[PDB]
Parts: sequence; structure tokens; C-alpha cells
Amino acid sequence: TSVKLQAEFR
Amino acid sequence: TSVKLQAEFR
Amino acid sequence: SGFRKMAFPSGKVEGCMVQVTCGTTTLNGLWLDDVVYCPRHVICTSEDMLNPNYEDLLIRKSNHNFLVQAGNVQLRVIGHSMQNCVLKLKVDTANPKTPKYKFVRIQPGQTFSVLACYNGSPSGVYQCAMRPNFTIKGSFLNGSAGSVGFNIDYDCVSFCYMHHMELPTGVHAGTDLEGNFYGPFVDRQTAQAAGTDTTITVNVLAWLYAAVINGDRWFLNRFTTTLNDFNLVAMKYNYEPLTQDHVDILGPLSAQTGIAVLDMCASLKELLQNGMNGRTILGSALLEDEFTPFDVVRQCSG
Amino acid sequence: SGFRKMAFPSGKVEGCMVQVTCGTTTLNGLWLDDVVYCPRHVICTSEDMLNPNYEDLLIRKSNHNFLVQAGNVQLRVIGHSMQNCVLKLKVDTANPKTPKYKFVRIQPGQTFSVLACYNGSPSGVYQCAMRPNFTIKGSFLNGSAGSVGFNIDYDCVSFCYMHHMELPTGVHAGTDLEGNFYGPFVDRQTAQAAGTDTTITVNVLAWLYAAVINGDRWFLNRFTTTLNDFNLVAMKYNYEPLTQDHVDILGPLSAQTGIAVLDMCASLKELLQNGMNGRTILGSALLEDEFTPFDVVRQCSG
Repeated sequence: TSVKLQAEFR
Repeated sequence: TSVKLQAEFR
Repeated sequence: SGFRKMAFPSGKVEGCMVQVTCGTTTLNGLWLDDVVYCPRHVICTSEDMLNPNYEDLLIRKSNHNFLVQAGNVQLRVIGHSMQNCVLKLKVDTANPKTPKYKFVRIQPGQTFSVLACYNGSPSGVYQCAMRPNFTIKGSFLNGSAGSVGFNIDYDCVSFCYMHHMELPTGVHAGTDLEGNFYGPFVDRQTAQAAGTDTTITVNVLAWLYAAVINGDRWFLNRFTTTLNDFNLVAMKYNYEPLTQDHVDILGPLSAQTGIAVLDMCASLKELLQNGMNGRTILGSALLEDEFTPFDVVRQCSG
Repeated sequence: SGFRKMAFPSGKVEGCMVQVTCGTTTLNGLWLDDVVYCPRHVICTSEDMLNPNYEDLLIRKSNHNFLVQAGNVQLRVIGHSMQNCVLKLKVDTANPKTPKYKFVRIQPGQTFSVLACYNGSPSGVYQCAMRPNFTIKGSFLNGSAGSVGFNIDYDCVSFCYMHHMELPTGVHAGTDLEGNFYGPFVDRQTAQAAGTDTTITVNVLAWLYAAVINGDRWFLNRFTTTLNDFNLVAMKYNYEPLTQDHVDILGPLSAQTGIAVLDMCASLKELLQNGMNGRTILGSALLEDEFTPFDVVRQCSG
């Protein structure tokens, strides 16, 4: 439902 | 109505 | 002959991709001379995602907080600065693989080839167009932020796009190489929907020009129309207006084919009204707006 | 999310593209180690093209009759020999940008990236498939002979195609890197016609899996079908029969979606007999068969 920033988090 | 060889001729 | 969706050879850009890691967040950077460019949301943790204070999040960072990696070699960061939504990181080593390049900002309807990477390693390349709502329809998974979209003229790579995020609709958004986003977007994880999408009218004419060169002829119309009358019907089906510049840019193809641009408009009017009647154009049952007049000329004329 | 026609980064292949000129005929050459491969009709004049004997034409040419140019470097040829439809030119300088390569021969239904070149300079990349009738549907103009098709495993370039000619229908024919043509074709501008083309069934199925991973699901159904009953009706709509190996390689695509292979085969059975009824799959109004099961894992999974 929301925007996804497409770096690699974790 | 035939094939064409596709190197550059003169 | 034939017509294909075709990208630029990504060789000169393949030598410019690096890995960037602040903390445990990882993405890609663009290594040009002694500068690395990348999105600013690399300084964000998994938590600061709703409303992140990139200014307040960057003051706490120092040079040794950015692990920039070019293959199996890490580049010492000696300076960092933020500029709009991108971060520029100065490095002690200038890239030996830097080609001639410009930082351009493209208009809606112009094309560019995206080289999608993950962890600084190029994965593939495809061509995309800037939709009227200033998004693109690419293919990005996590770790794609930092990928660049570019056009190559001569031996110069005009960098024009850098990827950043994905909308709920699934389309892709980002910035130019100076951080200014393409459209009304922000680098926050909020519910965002772009503008209403229209059809790139000039490209559809350009794509129908490639079809006549390639043998397709059944959609042609003998009788002409006007720029005033076509734009009247153009917006009826959600098409961008046709300017006189659009006509001018199609000049090369109006010459190769012998069909006036306004004659091609009447054919587009008939196609819009009736459809294709289960027939195919260039192998497509839908009118394609993703090929600029330049993509058509470059692939058709010798 | 996102699924696109996507070619390998062509940089490793661009570093092998040279220009070859014999007499007045110019095409492309592939420079690997100290040997240059190129289509043999570079030794043909504009006259001896209908019914030429290349072994006759070859004895008439010696080493200094071939002019190889790699950028600003010209490679002195030291030897020449002929293997089927390609000429192997030994040069005094092994290519320093040589990647690790294998010469492979793909079978119908497999894909590869095409690097179109003119005067030895690459111009654009795109993705093609070896159609069942042993042709590809590329975009090739005059002087594009010698362009190569390839695949990159990771750091290894598998060259599997080399452009030669275009048929009257507008599709293209070529050889592997051992001069062996794909199809019943020969390198003579004569009345040659390709066999009737069929649809690569497993590539449509894999492409329907790529839609499921993206959220698209409407084409699916509750029915089941057998392999023999499916291939029967697949034959009915000019679709290739699905062998056991093809079902096997569709496995990892079935596993991640749970939709069994034969059950998605039942989805295809319903789409063949009814149609799409004005809807689009991944933005396409007709089934696409140029995306292998591999090409989908390379982009959607992971």
C-alpha cells in the first residue's frame, strides 16, 4: 500500500 | 523475394 | 530489417558501478572520476522509513561510515555531501574506467537504457521511456536503488536517471543525477500514486512509421487530416497533444516513407476508432508509445 | 516487482568486436585470443553473390587482403582458414579484453543477447530466441553481419550465434561459432524460405509464471489436464508439444508458485480456446514465447 525504497536493508 | 547477405558491399 | 526494443551497449557504464554500504544498508553507486553518486536513503536504517530526516541522519555520519566497494577493492572516502535526494562521496582514487559523460534531465516521452545492478555488479540492461506521470516501468528488486539510466551519443554517456524506489502500483520512480526526483515524489515510505498516465502520441506515430518501413501497410489512410482536427481526436483517447515540433522531429521518417505525418495521423484516427480487428502491427496487438522518433530512425535508416 | 525483456550487460562482448574489410565488403568480426572469426561472405563481391564458391574465392585471397581494425589498432593477419560459414583469421595480437568463453550451440526455444555492430562498433543490445523454424526475429541492417549472440553464465560468455543474412519474410538467419547455420539455410542470396513457425510452448508457460509472481492471476483456472491431452490441443493451435524435460525445467517455477505445471497447462488450454477478452498479461495482449524459464528466475525469483 506504500512506497518501497529499493536499497538492500537488513 | 530472395535472401540478402548483410555485409556492406559497394 | 525488423524492429526490436533495443538498449544501448552498457560497456562504458559497466565500469562505473560500485557497491555502497552505510551500516548494513547496501545499494549501488556511480563512480565517475573521484566521485561516487548514489541515493541518500542509504544512510537510513530499517526503521527510519516513514518520515526520515536525511539532514539529521547525515550529520551523525563520517567518511568511514560509507563502505564504497569497486569489485574486490574498497575506496577510501575523503569527503561526502548531499545534493537533493542523492549523496556524492569523494574518493581517494579517480575511476580509471570513466568515459565522457554529461548529466542531463530528460523530458516525458524520451527513452534511456537502464543497467540494473545488485551490490555494484551489473545484472542486465533494458530500454525504458519516461511516462507522462514521470515514472518508468522497469524491473527492480531490493538492492536496485543506485542503478542508472543513460543514453549514449557518439562516445559520451549522457546520464539521465538513477533508480530510487517502487510505487504501490508497481511502476518505478527515481531522480536525475543531481537528485531532483522525476515527478511529485519523495524518498519516504508513504502511500504515493503518480499522475494520470497518457499515451505518448508522437512515439506511436514514430512506431507506426517503423511498421510501414517493415512491410505493414493495412492501417494506412489515403486521406489527410489536420493538426487541429487530430489533436481534437487525440485527447479523446487519452493521447498527448501533437505539437508542430513533434511533426518536425518525425521529418526523417516522413521522408523515408513518403507518407506525410498528417496522413499518418488519419491512419492513427482510424486505428483508434476501430482497433486492429485482430491483426498485428510489428508483432503487437497494442499501440506502442515506447519508441521515440530517434529510436525508430536509428533502427530503420542505415 | 517487474518483468522485462532484458539482455546481459554486453561489455564483455563489446571488447571483442572488430571491423573486418576484404576488398570492398565490410562486416563484423569477433576477436577472441589471437583468432578473429567472421562470416565468410566478406570475400564476396557485389557480383559473385548469387551462386558463389567460397573455396574458389578463398584461394584468390591472401593474408594482406584482410584488413582487421580494433579501435585505433589495426591487427596484422598472419593466417586464414575456413570452417563452414566462418573465416578464422589469426592475428599478431591476442585480444587483451578477451573474456572466458565457450562455443555452444543452442537449440530451438533458448534465448541469448544480441550485440548489433556496424563497422565493428557495437550499436545496441536486445534479446532474441531461436524460433522452431530455426530463425530469429532480430533488427539487422546492411553491414550488421558478424554481430554475435551470446549468454553470460557469470563471468563466462557463451557465444552461440553469428549474424549472416535476412530472409524475404524479414527474419534473420545465422550460424554458431563453428560456422554451422541454424536451419536449412545457406549463405547465398537466393530463393530461400523459412519453415512455418510455431509457438514455444514452455516459454509461454514460464512467462505466465512470471505474471503470477507479479500478482497477475486472472488467466488461471481450476481445471486439470494430462500431458498427452494438452499437447493434443497444443498441436491444435500450432503450439509445440511439451516434452518431459521442459516440464522438469519448469519445476522451480512451479515450486515457488505452487501452481503445478500441468495445471498452468490447463490455464493455457483455456486461453487458447477463448482468448484474452480485451485484457493484458504483464501489459501484453498476446501470449509471449521468447522468455525462457531461465529468464524468469533470472529476474523474478531471488
